[PDB]
Amino acid sequence: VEMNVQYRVTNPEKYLYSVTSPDDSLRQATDSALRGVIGKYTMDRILTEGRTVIRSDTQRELEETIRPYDMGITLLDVNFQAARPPEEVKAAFDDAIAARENEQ
Amino acid sequence: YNRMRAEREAVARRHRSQGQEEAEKLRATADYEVTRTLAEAERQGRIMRGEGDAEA
Repeated sequence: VEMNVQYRVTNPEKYLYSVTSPDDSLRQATDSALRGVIGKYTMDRILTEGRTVIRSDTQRELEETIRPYDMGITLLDVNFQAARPPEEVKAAFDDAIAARENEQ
Repeated sequence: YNRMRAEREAVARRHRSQGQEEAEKLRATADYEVTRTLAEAERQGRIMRGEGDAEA
């Protein structure tokens, strides 16, 4: 699973005097929230409709997680890159994709 | 990883088998039609041969 998160800085007092290195803290919070959201849904739902639900839920979880820290960072948008299966089983997946074309 | 790869191979094999079944059915009905046409032509040819043999 790959995602990109874009954020901006508001209230510089909080950005400078709340958390040590807020960028790394936001990175770890994003990773934890993405871990929490991906494990809720099954594999095929992630593979097919991953562009909207997973990306949308991730945003809600990230806001909820970084709210207590009060970093002052405002979360603009999180978007989607890829929900590719692992490299070891890619051949099985694309072969299964090509199977329907072979049948036709 | 092995388990998921096996499942995906299962799905692919099922799809290919369904396609092969459809192709086999179509080829079978085609062969039946070909045989029927050839049999009709052979019957007409036999009638002509019998006519010639009787005339001779």
